[PDB]
Amino acid sequence: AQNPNCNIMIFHPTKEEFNDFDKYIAYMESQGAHRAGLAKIIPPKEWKARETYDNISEILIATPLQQVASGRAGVFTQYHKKKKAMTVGEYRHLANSKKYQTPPHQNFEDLERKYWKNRIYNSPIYGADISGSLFDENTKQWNLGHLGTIQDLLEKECGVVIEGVNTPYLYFGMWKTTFAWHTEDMDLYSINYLHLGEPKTWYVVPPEHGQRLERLARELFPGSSRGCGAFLRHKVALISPTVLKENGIPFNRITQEAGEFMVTFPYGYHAGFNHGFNCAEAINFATPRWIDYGKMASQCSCGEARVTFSMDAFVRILQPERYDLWKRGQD
Ligand SMILES: O=C(O)CNC(=O)C(=O)O
Ligand SMILES: [Mg+2]
Ligand code: NI
Ligand SMILES: [Zn+2]
Repeated sequence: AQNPNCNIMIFHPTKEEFNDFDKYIAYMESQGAHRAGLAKIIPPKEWKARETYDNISEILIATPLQQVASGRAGVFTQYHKKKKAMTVGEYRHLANSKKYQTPPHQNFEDLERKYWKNRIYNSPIYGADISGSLFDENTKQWNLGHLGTIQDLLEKECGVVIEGVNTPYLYFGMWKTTFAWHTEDMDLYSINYLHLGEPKTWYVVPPEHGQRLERLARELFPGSSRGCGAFLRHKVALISPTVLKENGIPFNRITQEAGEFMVTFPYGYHAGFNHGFNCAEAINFATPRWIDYGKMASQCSCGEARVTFSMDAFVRILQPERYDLWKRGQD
């Protein structure tokens, strides 16, 4: 069995290997990359996402989210308070202000220590989940707006035609902006490209050990667990690496820098934070290996998780028994 310790693998495809996206994902999995839940892909040196980032300041962040924490430094939840619209140029200036900027630090490790010590005492503003793309239309390789759609994969594998679309999303971050512990909708893959700015640190649990994380989360967030049988779908809970290590939960960490891709694999729980002002683009995707994970994915039916239009068909076809109750949650 390849990669039996479930380490995060880093790949360096040649420009020839960068042509066929599906084939490269299948190659990474042949080497055991999926066992980690997360892989890094460094693009060939000849590749570029677009020519420059000089003209992005007028993008609108319609609903910036202030991420307010509750709990203790290593075990907390966050809620998203909606703020007034602002442009990317206004958000960058905010991120660089004395109130919000990255503090002086020695290296990524020192910054990670400061994040876990002090995150809860601040409420950074995240420009998350903005439909759109920063890939130039002429970028032919690994262009996250030109991938094969999940609906087309389901049709090719299972023979059923369904409604729905699959488009990318932009994330504009600042110091301490945080993504809570989660797997993707319907335990899909994700791919994330860091277009510009400061790094993003990731934590991940191997898919084969995901239920260990869920059992810890039920212990640590006991009221939330009573409220919903899949409350990590709410995407609000954080647990630090120190707490994970104290509780014997297998995990790994890695920092993504500008110009690098990350792939998350089906049922790979992940969480993390931004180092300073940045912009990432991400989208969900599927492969034939996903289908069996989709069929078994947990679902929130309490009503909190509320998700896209296109998830309806995935539930309806892959999880017909759950459909009824899940749809109640969304309606
Ligand atoms: O970048 C972020 O804030 C969160 N991204 C993801 O969870 C992902 O790409 O799957
Ligand atoms: Mg612009
Ligand atoms: Ni994710
Ligand atoms: Zn729920």
